[PDB]
Amino acid sequence: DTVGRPLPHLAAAMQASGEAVYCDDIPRYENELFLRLVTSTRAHAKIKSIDVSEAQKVPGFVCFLSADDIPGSNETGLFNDETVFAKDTVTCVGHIIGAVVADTPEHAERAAHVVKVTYEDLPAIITIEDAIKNNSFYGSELKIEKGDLKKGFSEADNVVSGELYIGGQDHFYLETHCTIAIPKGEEGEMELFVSTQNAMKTQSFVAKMLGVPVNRILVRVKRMGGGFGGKETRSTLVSVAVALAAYKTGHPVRCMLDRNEDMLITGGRHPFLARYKVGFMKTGTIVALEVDHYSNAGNSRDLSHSIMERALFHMDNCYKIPNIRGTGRLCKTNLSSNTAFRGFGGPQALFIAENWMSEVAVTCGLPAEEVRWKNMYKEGDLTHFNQRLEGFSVPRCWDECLKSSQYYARKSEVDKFNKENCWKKRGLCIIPTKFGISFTVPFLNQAGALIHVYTDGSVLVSHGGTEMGQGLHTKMVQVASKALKIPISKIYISETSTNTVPNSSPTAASVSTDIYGQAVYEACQTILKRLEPFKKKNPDGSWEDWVMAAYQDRVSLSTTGFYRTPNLGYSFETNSGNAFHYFTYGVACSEVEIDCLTGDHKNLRTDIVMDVGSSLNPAIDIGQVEGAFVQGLGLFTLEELHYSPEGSLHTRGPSTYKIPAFGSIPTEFRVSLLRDCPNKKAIYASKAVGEPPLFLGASVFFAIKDAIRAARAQHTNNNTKELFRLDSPATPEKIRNACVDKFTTLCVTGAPGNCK
Amino acid sequence: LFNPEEFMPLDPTQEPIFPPELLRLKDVPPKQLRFEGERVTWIQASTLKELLDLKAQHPEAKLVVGNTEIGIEMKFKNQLFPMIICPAWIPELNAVEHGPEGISFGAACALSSVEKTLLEAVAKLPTQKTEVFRGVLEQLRWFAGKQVKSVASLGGNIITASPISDLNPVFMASGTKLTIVSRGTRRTVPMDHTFFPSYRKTLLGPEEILLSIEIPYSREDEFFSAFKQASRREDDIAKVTCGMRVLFQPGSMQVKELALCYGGMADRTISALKTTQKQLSKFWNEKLLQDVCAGLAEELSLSPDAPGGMIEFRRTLTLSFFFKFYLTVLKKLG
Amino acid sequence: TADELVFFVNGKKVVEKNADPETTLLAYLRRKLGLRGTKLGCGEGGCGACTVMLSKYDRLQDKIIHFSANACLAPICTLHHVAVTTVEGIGSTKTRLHPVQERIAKSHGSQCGFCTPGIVMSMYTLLRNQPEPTVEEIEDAFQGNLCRCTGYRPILQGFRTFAK
Ligand SMILES: Cc1cc2nc3c(=O)[nH]c(=O)nc-3n(C[C@H](O)[C@H](O)[C@H](O)COP(=O)(O)OP(=O)(O)OC[C@H]3O[C@@H](n4cnc5c(N)ncnc54)[C@H](O)[C@@H]3O)c2cc1C
Ligand SMILES: Nc1nc2c(c(=O)[nH]1)N[C@H]1C(S)=C(S)[C@@H](COP(=O)(O)O)O[C@H]1N2
Ligand SMILES: O=c1c(O)c(-c2ccc(O)c(O)c2)oc2cc(O)cc(O)c12
Ligand code: MOS
Ligand code: FES
Ligand code: FES
Repeated sequence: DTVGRPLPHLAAAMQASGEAVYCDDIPRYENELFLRLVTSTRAHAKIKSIDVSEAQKVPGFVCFLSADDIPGSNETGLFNDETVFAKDTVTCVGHIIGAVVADTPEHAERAAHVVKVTYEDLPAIITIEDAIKNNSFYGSELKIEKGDLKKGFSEADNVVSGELYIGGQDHFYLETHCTIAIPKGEEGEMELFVSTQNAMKTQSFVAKMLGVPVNRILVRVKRMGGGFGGKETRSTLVSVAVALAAYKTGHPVRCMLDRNEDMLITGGRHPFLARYKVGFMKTGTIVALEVDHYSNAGNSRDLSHSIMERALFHMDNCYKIPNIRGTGRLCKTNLSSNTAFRGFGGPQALFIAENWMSEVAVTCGLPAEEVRWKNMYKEGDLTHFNQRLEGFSVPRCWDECLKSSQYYARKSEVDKFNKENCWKKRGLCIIPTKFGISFTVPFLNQAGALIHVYTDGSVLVSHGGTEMGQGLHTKMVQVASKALKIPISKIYISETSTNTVPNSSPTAASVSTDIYGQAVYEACQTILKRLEPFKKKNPDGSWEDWVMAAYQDRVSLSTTGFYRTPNLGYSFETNSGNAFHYFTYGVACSEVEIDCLTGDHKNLRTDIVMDVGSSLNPAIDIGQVEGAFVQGLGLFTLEELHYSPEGSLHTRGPSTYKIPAFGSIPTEFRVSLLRDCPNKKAIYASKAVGEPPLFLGASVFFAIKDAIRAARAQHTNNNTKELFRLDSPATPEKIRNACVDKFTTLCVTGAPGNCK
Repeated sequence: LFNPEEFMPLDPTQEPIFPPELLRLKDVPPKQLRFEGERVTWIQASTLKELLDLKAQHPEAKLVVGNTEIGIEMKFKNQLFPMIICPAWIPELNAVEHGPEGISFGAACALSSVEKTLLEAVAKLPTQKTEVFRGVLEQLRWFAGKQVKSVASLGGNIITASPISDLNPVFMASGTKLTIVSRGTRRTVPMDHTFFPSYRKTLLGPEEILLSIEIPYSREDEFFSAFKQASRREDDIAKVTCGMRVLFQPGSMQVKELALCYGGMADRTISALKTTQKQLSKFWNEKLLQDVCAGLAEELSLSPDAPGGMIEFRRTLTLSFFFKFYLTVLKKLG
Repeated sequence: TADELVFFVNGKKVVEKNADPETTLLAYLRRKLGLRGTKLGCGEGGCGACTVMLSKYDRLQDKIIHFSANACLAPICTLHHVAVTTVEGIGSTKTRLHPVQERIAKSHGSQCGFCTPGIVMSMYTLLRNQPEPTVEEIEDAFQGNLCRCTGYRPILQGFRTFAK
């Protein structure tokens, strides 16, 4: 029984030896061709001509594909508001116009470069403020409201209003998007090998584009070199193009994107702009909150609506707020369509929440931990969307993190550092999080598995989930082994495919362990029930003996399992019913030092305590907390996407987009999983871990803000209750600019200026 | 989570052997090689004479050593160079030579070789002679990774002439000497403001190659700092980086020479010449700080629409960096 | 009229009679030699997914030297008389894993695994240069390697066991 044991990722030895196969590692067929996308260089224009004359001269050129070549449908995307290939008009700089097919990827690249496009520009909308000014939205306003805002604002001693922006994020999976499409030449049949979290949609979208039934299309996924949400839907931009090239040429065709193409075309995390107003007591107690959220959705709907719903569901973080109104609008803009990114709108809204909470504590002149604690939900409280918090463990996480991080003693040392240093300052912050577990679209909360026991007693497990590094397959084998009561060495998972488990939800929402765990467990129970008579006849025999006797007695050793998450279905009309199955909780304390003269900073120490129920695998779950935290540290501090005024992405590779590096992580980096908190609601008392910890990386942002406040008390003014705006990411530029002093003001030159 | 005590021990004698056949081939006298592609012809020059003949014969020919820049140019900027010469084999372009006035590096020397050599110098020489060396090392500290530094050549950084090169500001401020050659010609020049006339250009004739770079020892009463912005948001602009040098009159705090050179503030590496010329004979104090900060604010001022944005932050850094230099110099003086 | 290019990969001689100067070592490993352990993560030298070890007899130093390099940027035409070691050159689950491979695997330093070969080769190269490195040299070895999944802690912790 390995459940609860720190079993290494089953593919880890093979990953370290370079033996693990990713999509582009698959050998090429003798006749296999290569595709390169041709993409818009304008934010918004009419396409007046595409000229392929110079590309036709490239050795190995096969064909140029565009919308005219598509046999079935050019309408694609989750809400059918995209084209496979743009026809008359482009609506963002990465917008796919066509594709070149050639005999090598070097020749595809060469020919694509030399495809010439003529445009006539149209009025573009790039920023959230552009979109608000022009009324450019998808759909109507989303809203959750509880209590009585006017009443709340009247009872408040203090009101703080403001505006806040959080920049977007590029997934930066080390493996970019990749598809191989193999046309069989009979009956429209096609087999695709794809780096995707969503084999179901891939299969559907390809079928749709080809105009053939879904049963003709087989999609297989062994593993992804990272997904992080960016392979949940945007993978189909490459898959569908490659399928078309395969259809048209009758050869196997592949495409793996260069990093620069991937960052440009495939979308990222939604930037959010928030306008907020909070009402509170001189005690720090919150009585009224109003937030209007606006996301930059880019040039199609994609998952934007669901991402905004999840943001509204998390605008409370861990805080009880009696009178609350949150709205969300999706901005329709001439940028690549933004998508799922680990957290799925949760981190943006949780960031907004911690921001006004940080200002409440400053306004009241009270310690921030005290203000957070005071305002924290209690066990059995309802959220703003009227869900009951059962098993609310943040109080426990908070206490243990304060204690183990030695927060209060370290707070003194930070004060002493700041008293002794003029041009460097330390900051320290502790922050909680809660993260709802389930898809907020009820119908996605379904999972299948298919299990075969072969006559040697070896077991083949298949489930709807895909492996992207999170160790889902590892966990599913540990589950199957415990359920069947056999060693893990008897069980194997090969890959995910649409002909073994159909209609799978994307591997997303952090719920895969939970839902495939249950489907696998149920399949295993079915097998156990069928073997029971043989076990009874031969109670001292082996697994292998029982299996062979069952085979010889013509009892089937193959079955499906299925799970459907119970009691889900939130209504915006009644503000009622469960949006989530349960919540995952955590607390992080982080300490930083900033260089007030340069804006550079150092991450000194981070302590995290995470409630992951009874972990199925503490090594994998600790890995997820650490990995998600570091992505959040990237989101809030390091990673910054930057566009020309004309809407063209400047930051398209690791030289200009900086994800955390080995040297970025906190010098002392400690993570603990909370003990003795079994979760009755999920497989073997475990909880989802994928996405919940990412927001904890904001502890670094708020430690930085604390440090800046010190810098400002030192050099900018004497107002101890000043609220300055600090947008995310807090890059060197933003940190340096916020430490207003004799250099920012130019007072050092002899000029008058706005410092002390 | 894991148990180190169960790991297989390391066995340094059991590593994959260096190919003996390769070893035998080391005796083969090096000779010029020619490779021909669909688009490009590559000549691997074995001797300096060969390189210079080749350069005279084909001045349009493109030198490649580490390809860390040319590779980017070809892949991402669609530039094609039909004729490339690789001089990495030539002994003179790899020679590391100690001299009376400084340490000379052939232009092909890998940045890791420069870094090793300078770290050695710094650990062995008196502090007062290693000021410029430590500046170079500070620029090399959080610079790429071990992979890039093992192949990127010193000469390649200089001649690429990126506005945001971290090395060219240090070489300019220290008047590092460049020996430049063609078939016939040979000239050594200290790097100064005129070496970079326009964007991505150096003051070389089409047939010249950079042979060697002598990084100077620092003298008595001479101090040096180098600083850089730890953010980069655009391909080759708007990342502030600098070399700063001051020479005093003997035993004094009276300025004899001053050089503030900056990357990321224009379309090339530049010197704050107007500003520094006015501090000559002045004393190292609060009044000099004010005056240099006023000159820097003016001379390096950026229009609101400057390429790369970050207008305020960049001005602030030019001043804040000088402030660090000012305080460091006072600490080295007093 | 073109010379033969001769180099070694994992101890084996490669004789390339028609070297195109445009060809990168990464393309050559993956698409000619079929050694796909070495990965494309960016093509611009930032990520280290393509990290290999190069070895040569340096005729000016009179010495065998070993160093790491980005295969995505190394033109094969620079590699006459050079030896390339890729992740498959050092150990395999089909034979024996190198201690570098075993420790990163067992210390939970691989999630998705796409960066793992590049990191293994950075660590291997350090150990080939300095059999007894310090903790400090170990952290320095990886300035050129990015990992999106692990947050780096477990990799350094596994590798710290190699130090002193
Ligand atoms: C990921 C990465 C990170 C980097 N980080 C930094 C950084 O932080 N700071 C910084 O300053 N730079 C940085 N660089 C740039 C790097 O230092 C240069 O690309 C490198 O030094 C160029 O040298 P090379 O030998 O690779 O040049 P190549 O690409 O081979 O050639 C560069 C240019 O110089 C010419 N050339 C080369 N040698 C000579 C010669 N001796 N005589 C005349 N012309 C010659 C070539 O024709 C070509 O135009 C980085 C590069 C990479 C890829
Ligand atoms: N190594 C790794 N961990 C990861 C990801 C990934 O791509 N790679 N994706 C994250 C995201 S976005 C989600 S939603 C969850 C999904 O997996 P689970 O449902 O099995 O947790 O994994 C998370 N952890
Ligand atoms: O990843 C997600 C996703 O795919 C969808 C979605 C919505 C409508 C569709 O038609 C569809 O195919 C998917 O909803 C979600 C809701 C969540 O709370 C969290 C998620 O992570 C997702
Ligand atoms: O729900 Mo994860 O794919 S963003
Ligand atoms: S592929 Fe990223 S450094 Fe070579
Ligand atoms: S293990 Fe996924 S990038 Fe490192």
